[PDB]
Formats: sequence, structure tokens, C-alpha cells
Amino acid sequence: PLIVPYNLPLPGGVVPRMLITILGTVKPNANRIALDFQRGNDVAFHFNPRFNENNRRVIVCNTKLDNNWGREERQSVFPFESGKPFKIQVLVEPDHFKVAVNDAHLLQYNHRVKKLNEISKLGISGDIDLTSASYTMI
Ligand SMILES: OC[C@H]1O[C@@H](S[C@@H]2O[C@H](CO)[C@H](O)[C@H](O)[C@@H]2O)[C@@H](O)[C@@H](O)[C@H]1O
Ligand SMILES: [Cl-]
Repeated sequence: PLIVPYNLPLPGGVVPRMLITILGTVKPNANRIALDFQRGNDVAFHFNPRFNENNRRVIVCNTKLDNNWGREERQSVFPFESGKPFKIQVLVEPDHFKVAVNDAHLLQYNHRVKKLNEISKLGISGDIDLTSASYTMI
């Protein structure tokens, strides 16, 4: 029962073969969830399930540099369900973050921020009960 928003330090940043696992349950009538992999004030990878954008469910991914959001990448596969437990796994690979939800591949997001070893925090926020957040080298 972690408190959201939750900050998970990523010591020495991320690197290929690092697997980040987030376990929680979506609140009833959820509106949003966000993962923010941060390089200081920059957001290297924002992963943002939206449960009601014009009565559609969509995941928005983006990067924030010098306080400016870039060009969004959108995924209409939407594996989250209000009220239900989920597992998000983010595997860092050489060219992208690779995301699986509930053991099914979801999307990849190419690295825009190049200094992976400076992406040293993960913020987890939004309409969830957060059970755990951790990493391991695989
Ligand atoms: O791009 C991800 C980013 O989206 C914004 S909402 C976004 O704001 C821009 C201007 O900054 C446009 O107005 C666009 O139509 C849309 O409203 C926000 O949700 C942020 O947390 C992040 O998800
Ligand atoms: Cl960079």
C-alpha cells in the first residue's frame, strides 16, 4: 500500500537489461495513470493511460525537454480495466523502453533522451492503489 505519487530512485539511471516492475490495482472510475521516467526536470519517458479521452481509452507516451512536451506517440491497445489488478513491466533495451502489461507485450518507445544513466527517478501517479515498485537486472 505505497503512497501515490510514489518516487522510485533508479541509482545510476537505467541501462539495457534493467527490468522495472509496477504492481497495483486501478481504482473504480479511474481517469488516468502516469509513469514518469525522469532525467532531472526532464521526462525521458512518460507513459500515460487515459481512461476517458473523448469517451475513448488510450495510452499516451511522450518526452518533456526543458519543460516542453514533444510529439506524442499513441497506442489504442488498452489493457487496463477500472477496478482490476495489473502488472506493468518496463524492460530497458538498447533502442527503446519495452512495455508489457499482465505478461502481454504492449508497446515500445524509442529513446529520445540518450543519457540513459541520468534517468535516475521513476514517478508513479494517478488513480491506482500501488502495491509495489521495484527493479532487477536480467
Ligand atoms: O503529451 C503528454 C502530456 O499531455 C498533456 S495534455 C496536452 O497538452 C498539450 C499542450 O501542452 C496540448 O494542449 C494537447 O492538446 C493536450 O492538452 C498533459 O496531460 C501532460 O500531463 C502529458 O500527458
Ligand atoms: Cl540526452
